[PDB]
Amino acid sequence: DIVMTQSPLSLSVTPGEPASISCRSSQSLLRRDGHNDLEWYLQKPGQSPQPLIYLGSTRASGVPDRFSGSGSGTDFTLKIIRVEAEDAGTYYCMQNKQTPLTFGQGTRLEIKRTVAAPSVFIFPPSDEQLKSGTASVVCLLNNFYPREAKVQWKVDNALQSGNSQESVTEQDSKDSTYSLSSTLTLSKADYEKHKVYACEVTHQGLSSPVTKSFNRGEC
Amino acid sequence: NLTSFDKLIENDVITRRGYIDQGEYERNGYHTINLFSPIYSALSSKIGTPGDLMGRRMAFELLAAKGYKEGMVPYISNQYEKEAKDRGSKIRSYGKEIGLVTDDLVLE
Amino acid sequence: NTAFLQMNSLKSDDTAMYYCVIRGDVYNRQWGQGTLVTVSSASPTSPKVFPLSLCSTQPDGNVVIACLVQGFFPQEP
Repeated sequence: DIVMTQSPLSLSVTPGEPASISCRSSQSLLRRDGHNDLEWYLQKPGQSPQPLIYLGSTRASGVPDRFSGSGSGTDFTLKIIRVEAEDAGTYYCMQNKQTPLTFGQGTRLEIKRTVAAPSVFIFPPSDEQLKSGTASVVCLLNNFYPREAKVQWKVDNALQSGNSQESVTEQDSKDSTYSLSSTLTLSKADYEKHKVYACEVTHQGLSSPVTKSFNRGEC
Repeated sequence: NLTSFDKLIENDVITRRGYIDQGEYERNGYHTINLFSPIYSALSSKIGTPGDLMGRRMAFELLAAKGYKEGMVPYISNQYEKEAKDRGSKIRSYGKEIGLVTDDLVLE
Repeated sequence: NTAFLQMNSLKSDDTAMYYCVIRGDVYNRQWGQGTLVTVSSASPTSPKVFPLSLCSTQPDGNVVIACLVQGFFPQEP
């Protein structure tokens, strides 16, 4: 009923930078206890977003000065006085009294780190999987900042799509650098058709894509 | 330049009779040394590895010139590796620092 | 000390990260962990554990070993 909305949706901010977000109200702010309906939230890896400032006009105890819960009335004001590498996530404002819990649009936060060159650790497919009629070439990329990258599974220098895709972790706790892994899924009939298997990943950190190739029957 | 015998040692010439190979004698290879095929080359690497064929030939020549205890074993034993490392020539291999002994060093 | 949620006529769109939460109270606002409900007629499938080894050359100062699992239906932990 009490619709909560957020204008920003995604942004990259360096640590120690002030960020401000405002959430508005479309209906009465009355709650079960009478306080304002809004409850601030911050998404954390491995879990759901956690509450930041509930009751709207009351700043929750134990919340640092970074998050400001001074918003009162229909309009609200939340700040991020300093940014931490572990504060990356999406921010929700929502009403918690009535039936239709209306969450804000959400503002995902990503931490701005320096571009790094990932390392390559390829793994030849195990012969046990070959006995199952399928194949899996593992091409590993580690601890790189720019998550935006494209992976090409060129089988005998021929890119294939729709069966083999990529897997990228989130920002690391130690250095907030993503890691990428892609697996080439090929049937045994297609596996015997093709001899050399190559992994190609186009990454901004990479000056040129690094490709490792395995001849069929290496294992 | 090969106008006389003495220049043969200078220009590092090896006869074709037993070493017909025109490629490379890869390291860690089952390479023997022919008896009647002359190797006029006194070639030694200014860096601390002499190779295979030159390595074996120089080791046998040193064993001829000097005994087994001094000569041959000092040529290939890293015996002077501690003294080479003391003089310098530091190097890191397999994630650990280690000395490097060079042909000129063992010759000296 | 329990609350009930009843789900009927399950469909693939119903797969979600379901959260029961406590509201309207200043004495209790601990954030719940929720539950994972995956809606698909496929039975859970044991993963195919493939112990991949670094057959190629290893890093200079480190040894890299990877564990690969495939063909497991349920994504819960």
